[PDB]
Amino acid sequence: NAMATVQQLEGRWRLVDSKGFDEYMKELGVGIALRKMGAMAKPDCIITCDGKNLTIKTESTLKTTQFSCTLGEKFEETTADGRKTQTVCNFTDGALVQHQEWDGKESTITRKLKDGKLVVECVMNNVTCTRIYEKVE
Ligand SMILES: CCCCC/C=C\C/C=C\CCCCCCCC(=O)O
Repeated sequence: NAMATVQQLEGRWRLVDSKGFDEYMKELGVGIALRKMGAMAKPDCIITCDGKNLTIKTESTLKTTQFSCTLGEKFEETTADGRKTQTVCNFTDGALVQHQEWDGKESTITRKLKDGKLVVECVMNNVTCTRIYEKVE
């Protein structure tokens, strides 16, 4: 994915498209009552990366979560759905890669810039979710 800077990902983004998010949440083990609220939301995403210090805010009018970390160093993340995972974030090959592990399970969220839009790609097992954000200018 070329030689992009992580700075190109920085800033405030807004969801404009989502496909397969409900299927992905299912694979995580999220309850219907929760999946309904999750898929219904039009969240913002605020990404800030100072050198290797990464912070991602996931914000909706009802619920807001965030994580902060150092690229390359594992940390305990509390996800929005309530999972406690061992997560490492890396900016590899021009893409922000968030790898999660918990209870013997695995999931990877990959964020890249493409055609000016933030392309978020969530993967667990055979399930792939693709969510598109655009810059809030
Ligand atoms: C009342 C609203 C409550 C909504 C929150 C509840 C459920 C959240 C659902 C599961 C979170 C899955 C984490 C993956 C997020 C990546 C999506 C993205 O980065 O684009």
